[PDB]
Amino acid sequence: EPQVLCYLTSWSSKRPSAGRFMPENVDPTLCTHVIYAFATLKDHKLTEADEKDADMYDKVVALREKNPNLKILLAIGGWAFGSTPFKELTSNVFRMNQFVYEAIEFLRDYQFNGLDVDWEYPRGADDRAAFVSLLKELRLAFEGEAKTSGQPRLLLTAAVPASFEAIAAGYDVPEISKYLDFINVMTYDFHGQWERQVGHNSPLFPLESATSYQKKLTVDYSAREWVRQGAPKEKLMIGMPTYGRSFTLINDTQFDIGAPASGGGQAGRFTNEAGFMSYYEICEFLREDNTTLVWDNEQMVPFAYREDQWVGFDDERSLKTKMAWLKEEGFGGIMVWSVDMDDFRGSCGTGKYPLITAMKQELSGYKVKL
Ligand SMILES: CC(=O)N[C@@H]1[C@@H](O)[C@H](O[C@@H]2O[C@H](CO)[C@@H](O[C@@H]3O[C@H](CO)[C@@H](O)[C@H](O)[C@H]3NC(C)=O)[C@H](O)[C@H]2NC(C)=O)[C@@H](CO)O[C@H]1O
Ligand SMILES: *[C@@H]1O[C@H](CO)[C@@H](O)[C@H](O)[C@H]1NC(C)=O
Ligand SMILES: *[C@@H]1O[C@H](CO)[C@@H](O)[C@H](O)[C@H]1NC(C)=O
Repeated sequence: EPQVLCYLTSWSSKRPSAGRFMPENVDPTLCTHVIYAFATLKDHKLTEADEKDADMYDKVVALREKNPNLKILLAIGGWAFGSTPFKELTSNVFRMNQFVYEAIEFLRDYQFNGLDVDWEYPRGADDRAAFVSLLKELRLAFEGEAKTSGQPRLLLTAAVPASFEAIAAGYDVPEISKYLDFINVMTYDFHGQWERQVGHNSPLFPLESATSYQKKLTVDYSAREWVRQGAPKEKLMIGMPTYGRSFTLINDTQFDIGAPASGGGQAGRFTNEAGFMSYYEICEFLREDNTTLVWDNEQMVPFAYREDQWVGFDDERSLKTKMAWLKEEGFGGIMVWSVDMDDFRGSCGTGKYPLITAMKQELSGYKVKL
């Protein structure tokens, strides 16, 4: 019963040419869940982020028409949304409750199967209580609307950080575990353009030369920290990135992990954002000349460089390494960010969706059990 929850970003539809991804481009046998990102809050009511999104919701739903057991969720929050929107929504019980009863109306109207909360991030005691308070009302009201209607309950999931620091600052793990259906651990962005050193986006294990703090910034330690803090293993969906984090090298000579960088590398031609790159953009970069491909046998992930350009990413191999690890640890499934940044056009040379397909064939036959 391993679950595969795939985030679909709404702004990928605004990509230039080949890059452009519509809910039509989703393979409905790929994932078990499709999470649309993101909605927004307007006057503390779950609402559309643009009037162009309303029809988008309709087409990400009715993917069920090609796979009737596929679940379609709406995600709110995100890295850009911030905290302040949730801090406010969460200051009076009437504001909260009303958001809940009406989000239910909003979701049931679009035929959504549930809601994903991506508050990034709660910090501090009062924030912790609010996050529990919110997920509690949502879950308990979903359980109630299941009673009072004649329908199967709406799902409640949440995206949560990987950092052991972030876990402690804003997450009552035993409590949110009780009310959440799935716990989507964002096990990526360990390193990026916000640093002046070259580091990998999502390393499974650490370098043996790493400090004891750096040894905690891995997929392995973060997932096991959540377990350590009381997260049930069958609810833990470990995040798998279909993107890499790119760097501009201060020096073309130093390309090893830890090499100085001045910032993010050249933006991808489609994603239009430095320091990051989609997988179909990675393959492009790999087919350049004098582009070197390295495999980190300690961290069990690849990275590539050309001239001053450095990128660390996940391929078919590293992700399969991660599925082997995930099954040995006994986690309930995976979470993907994002489906629209995997090679959905099979232009890397491999098949369509090489990354998510690689993880899927490796999770085949697997049953969650302790
Ligand atoms: C569950 C999860 O992964 N959540 C986090 C994500 O929110 C985050 O993805 C980043 O999301 C922001 C929005 O929060 C993206 O900004 C968008 O950037 C595009 C192009 O860069 C820009 O046109 C848009 O204005 C903006 N979106 C909107 C509509 O606001 C950002 O690019 C996303 N990054 C990636 C890699 O997809 C990622 C990682 O930052 O994962 C979690 O952090
Ligand atoms: C790049 O690094 C090497 C050492 O690895 C150093 O000797 C060289 O001077 C650096 N490049 C420049 C332009 O300084
Ligand atoms: C890049 O330069 C190195 C020599 O430093 C060479 O080994 C390699 O073949 C070149 N090209 C590629 C595609 O790796």
